[PDB]
Amino acid sequence: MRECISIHVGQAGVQIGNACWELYCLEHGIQPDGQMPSDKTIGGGDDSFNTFFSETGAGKHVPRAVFVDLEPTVVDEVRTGTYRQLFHPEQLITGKEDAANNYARGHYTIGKEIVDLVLDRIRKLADLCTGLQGFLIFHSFGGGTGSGFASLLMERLSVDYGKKSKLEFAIYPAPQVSTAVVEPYNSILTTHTTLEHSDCAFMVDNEAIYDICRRNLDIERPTYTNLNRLIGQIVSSITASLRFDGALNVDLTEFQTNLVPYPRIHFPLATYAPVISAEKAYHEQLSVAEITNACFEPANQMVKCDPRHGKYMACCMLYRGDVVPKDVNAAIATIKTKRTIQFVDWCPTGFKVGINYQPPTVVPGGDLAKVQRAVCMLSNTTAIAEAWARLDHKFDLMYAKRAFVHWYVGEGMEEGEFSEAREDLAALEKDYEEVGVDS
Amino acid sequence: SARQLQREREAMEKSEKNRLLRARKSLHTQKELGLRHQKLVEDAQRNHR
Amino acid sequence: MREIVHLQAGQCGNQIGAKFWEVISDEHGIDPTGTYHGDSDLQLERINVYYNEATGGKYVPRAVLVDLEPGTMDSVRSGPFGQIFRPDNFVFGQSGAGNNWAKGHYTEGAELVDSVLDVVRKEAESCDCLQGFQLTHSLGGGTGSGMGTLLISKIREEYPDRIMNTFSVVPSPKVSDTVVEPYNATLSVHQLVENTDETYCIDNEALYDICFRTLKLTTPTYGDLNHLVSATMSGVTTCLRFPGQLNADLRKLAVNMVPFPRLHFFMPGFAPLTSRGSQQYRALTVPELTQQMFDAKNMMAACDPRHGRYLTVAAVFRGRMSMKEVDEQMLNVQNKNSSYFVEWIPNNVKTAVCDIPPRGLKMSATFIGNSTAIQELFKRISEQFTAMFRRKAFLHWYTGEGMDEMEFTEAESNMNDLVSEYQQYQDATAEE
Amino acid sequence: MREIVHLQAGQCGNQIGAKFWEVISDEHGIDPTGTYHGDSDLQLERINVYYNEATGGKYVPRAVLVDLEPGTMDSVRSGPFGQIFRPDNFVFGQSGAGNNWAKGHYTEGAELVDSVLDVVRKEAESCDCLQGFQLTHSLGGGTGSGMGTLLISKIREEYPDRIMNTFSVVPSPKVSDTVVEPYNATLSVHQLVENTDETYCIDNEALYDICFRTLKLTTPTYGDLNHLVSATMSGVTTCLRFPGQLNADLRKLAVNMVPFPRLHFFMPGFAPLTSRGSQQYRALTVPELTQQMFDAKNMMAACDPRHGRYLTVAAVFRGRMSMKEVDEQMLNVQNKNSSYFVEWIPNNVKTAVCDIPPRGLKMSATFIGNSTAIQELFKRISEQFTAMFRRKAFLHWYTGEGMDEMEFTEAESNMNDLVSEYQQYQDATAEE
Repeated sequence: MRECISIHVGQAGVQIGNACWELYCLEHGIQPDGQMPSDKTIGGGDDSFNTFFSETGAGKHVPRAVFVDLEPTVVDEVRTGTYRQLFHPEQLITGKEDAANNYARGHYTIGKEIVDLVLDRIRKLADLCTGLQGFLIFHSFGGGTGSGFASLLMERLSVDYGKKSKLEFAIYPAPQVSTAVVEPYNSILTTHTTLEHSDCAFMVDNEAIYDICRRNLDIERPTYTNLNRLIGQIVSSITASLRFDGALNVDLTEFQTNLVPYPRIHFPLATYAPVISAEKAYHEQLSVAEITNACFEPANQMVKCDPRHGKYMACCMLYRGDVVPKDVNAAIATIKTKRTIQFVDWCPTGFKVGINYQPPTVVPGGDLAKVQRAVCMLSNTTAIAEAWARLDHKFDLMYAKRAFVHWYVGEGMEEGEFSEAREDLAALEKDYEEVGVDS
Repeated sequence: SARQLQREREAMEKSEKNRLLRARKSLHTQKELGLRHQKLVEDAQRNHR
Repeated sequence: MREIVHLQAGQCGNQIGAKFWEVISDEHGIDPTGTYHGDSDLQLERINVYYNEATGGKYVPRAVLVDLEPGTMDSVRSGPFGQIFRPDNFVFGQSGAGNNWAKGHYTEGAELVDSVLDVVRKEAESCDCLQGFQLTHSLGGGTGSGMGTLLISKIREEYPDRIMNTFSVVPSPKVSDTVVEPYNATLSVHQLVENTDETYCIDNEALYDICFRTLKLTTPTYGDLNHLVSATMSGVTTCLRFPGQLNADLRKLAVNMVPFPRLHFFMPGFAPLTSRGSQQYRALTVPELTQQMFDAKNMMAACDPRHGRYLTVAAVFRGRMSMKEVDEQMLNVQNKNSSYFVEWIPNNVKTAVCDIPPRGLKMSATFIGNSTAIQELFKRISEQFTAMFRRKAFLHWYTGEGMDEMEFTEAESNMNDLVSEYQQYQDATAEE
Repeated sequence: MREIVHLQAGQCGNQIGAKFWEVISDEHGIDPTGTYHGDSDLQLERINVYYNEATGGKYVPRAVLVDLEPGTMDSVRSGPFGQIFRPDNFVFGQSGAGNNWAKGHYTEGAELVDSVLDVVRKEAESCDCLQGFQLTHSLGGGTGSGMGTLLISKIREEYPDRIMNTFSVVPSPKVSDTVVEPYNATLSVHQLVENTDETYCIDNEALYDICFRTLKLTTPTYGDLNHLVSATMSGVTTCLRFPGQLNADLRKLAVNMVPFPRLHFFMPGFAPLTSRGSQQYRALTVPELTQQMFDAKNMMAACDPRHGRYLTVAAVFRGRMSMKEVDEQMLNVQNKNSSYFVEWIPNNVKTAVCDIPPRGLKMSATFIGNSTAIQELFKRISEQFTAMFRRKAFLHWYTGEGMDEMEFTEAESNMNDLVSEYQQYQDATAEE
């Protein structure tokens, strides 16, 4: 039935998958051992856990995910954790040499060595499943493991399965802050692969996360744990109608069909709400209209872009928790008449209604409070094209005198791809502005 | 190789010439500065009188 | 698995290597006997990088000491930890180098090199896979400089796919130890720029000045310098020895840190250099570290980085603080100090934090940066070399060995080309 | 957050700064060790203005001591609180100034100035945002006067958007300490009127007269003067240190009390100056404070404010009394004493009451006003400078340093222009 396979490439992908799995186990009452030892006082678990987990003959739950990494240090770090009794060691493939923010080695001399192993793993996982809809590929553009290895694997997955949905989730190199220097070098190569060989791609960054946490959660020393928690909550909200039901169930296909207006424009803008701390959720009356209006605020966007620079074409609306349809109708009536929000002169309306009866849960030790209902937004606008413009500018000003290119030449690749990627990005941007231009 | 290096020191000279051009620009800007101060003093004093 | 083979050359190299081994043994909890007396967690898993598994848990060091004088042996064995190493690795000859590079390379570098090649080959074959080879030596003599370059050439010829990192000691006209030191330096720099992956600059006068004006030591000696360089080496290797959240490795640095192979020199540096009475009155925070890591007072060269432009910068931290502070600090530094780094390349600072703090100190962070400051040293070395080679003084000793004089000519031609390249890349303009 | 960086210059400046630091430490409850032993409420929140947050709650002072003689260090460090400051800030040379402004500024102001700029730049960068810099020095010597002007000029050139307030000691013909004091005063006045925001007048003879005729002390010494100036500084700075109902800051006072940048001099003063036996017989009320605040007996300058007209007056109170009494008092004073202030500008008195009383005294109030009384000091300084410069006595010392005599000519020309401006603004007539 509604079952999907998650793919985790790189340290970021592995930790994001860990956060997602732990969120799923805490929200479904799944114990870290893998059994149901709660024989005295029950606390839930009688639901449809088949979407992600599996039920054995002895009552065991086996995760359905792919934890691959070229560096073994992350695999060792996860292995010594408290959840080592949940997954299987065959699912965490180590490696001798890693990419570590390099596309050349991780795409030719490193990623091409372990192909059959992961292919057999994913084939076995797919055979163990009955109904397959899409995939959850978690990687990063800055990380060499999450860029070269991810590209080469998805290129084979696309040609091996055309009828299945291919999603994408990674991290965007912020124009202001960054972790490494060669991030644009891997990004300019991964964008072409994710554009000409995938169906949908979700693009997020970290500076917006830092801004929203310091503004709402009010923390002075942030950490990656809350960053992963936010992404896990976003993913759970996206795939909410699959594990459970509601008034209007919205499956992966149901929203993916409309979220893609064109084969070239498939980069939605995600926005989660409410992103608040414990104290920010007590003396605050929360309704649907206010949070829906706040979702369009650029400060609450995970991508640093002003929506007023461009306009919207396609919008995907979701909900999770005790939400009343009258509030949704009132919010839609309010936003359709707002002059601040810009939209194309041809599409008068577009959005979805996903009613989820199950309210979001909390985690002991996290920062999220007990909120009666949640909301997530996936819109499509041309105002986000500035990020590609800045990335192209940076690549051009780094490519004039060929900085840190001799390494890639020595590793083995054809230099014309830089020109190919540059011209492909230029054409894609041109298409974006052509679409953004009305009559 | 030494000819490429001498091309690059010629580029050094060209960068110095760019600095000269921007210095001319700065001279024009500081002339416009003397002008705002002169106007904002004299015309305002005429208004005061 | 992934191990690192360590090499030794030169009496100063031998003493600094012994100091580093003692420092790491103390940090990781090793008694002088040879057993294990640690009490940590990560000191057992990746402990095999510098040690070897044997019976009874008695880890053995992995280092080959190459020397031409037997007098260095008995000195380093008599120490509290000189009884823990492998006596077979201490390959010494019978005749001294006499501070001669050519004589040490020719006479003392033919019949003795075979044994060290055999033992290093045996050590490499004893392990499954390796990353690189670390050699610590000095350019002030014929032992470290006369033999290390040949050994590096041999190992790169045999195993090209290995990391060639070293910490040779740069000379100084103010504080000198050899009359023919410029000749040996000129001879060694050719091999360093031709058959070496990367090289770090080490100076004694700068460390002496630092320990005098900041540490304020009573009787500073070579032991303090060895301790400081050992701490620097430990801070460099903690990225692999003690993995954390964002771990790094030597080769990733050498790739991201070296824009051109001809320019592979660096400048190390450690942050918390405080006096004895200032240890109990200090503020453990990020901006103080950024300032002691950005100014030229704590840095360990006898030159001024402010005379040029920063090319590549790496900030390696070892502690548990944050991630946002580092990026905001580097961003505001780049915004304010715009006239100190290459404007063509933005974001010239690399972030690296080690979650595992070192033993004995909570906060630690090192500097691996390549600023435009070695041009002065290069030009003064070239000038003094030309001055001495004009009338050909102190040359008959080299002539009597068998090697000709065209080697000096080609070396000085290479030096002129390299310094011209450095000076034309110093003021890297954006356009015409 | 909003912090104030404090500066030091001159031996008298050093001693008065140390006294002020001791006074504020005792007021806010700081032990000589360095910890916190206070028991108040507002002594923890805004305490970071003059201190810095460190581990264990041990706050450190923020003051850089600048001197040319090492003989001040041992004096100021052996005291009960000389072990709490930062020895790094104590930058000293090897040669004395010899009461020479020219020699100190030229010789002892070139190779030593770099260190103090480095440390003050580090202090500024360590904090997030600042308001101004406070320097306490004296015009009687080459240490305070020779360096204070230079450092103020440097900090204004680097950071123009900062408050430049100082408390330099004006000389006096009756009580003299330097033979060439008129020369140093004339040279310093140029920089004070050219590159300084505001300056306050400090005299020792008037304070001696006050403590003799009102305090009735047995053996008054410099310690009493240091205590009084420390109390005056604390009363001035309590507007920001201890917020109350109507708070003020340095820049608002500097804007509102200075009609013209060429005239930035002030006339400070403290109200409750009573004898030892009169402390237990006193009536604490507004009119008494107003009278002791308005009369020329309690003021600390060696001149008579009654010879001119009041220009700008600020009454800063520190206690819990009222608002109505202040306004009615100033109103009736302006009504009665109509021939003592500029009639062209009514309401020249500024009201300021600090709800937080000081530690040890329940009522305190200071005077910061610019009255027309410095003209006599300026004219007598100009006359003595003219008399000394006529035959050019005590000039070969300055000439041998290198600087010419045109500097004295331009200084006296600016002096004459300033005094002419002061006297033609003293008689501020309404119309023709």
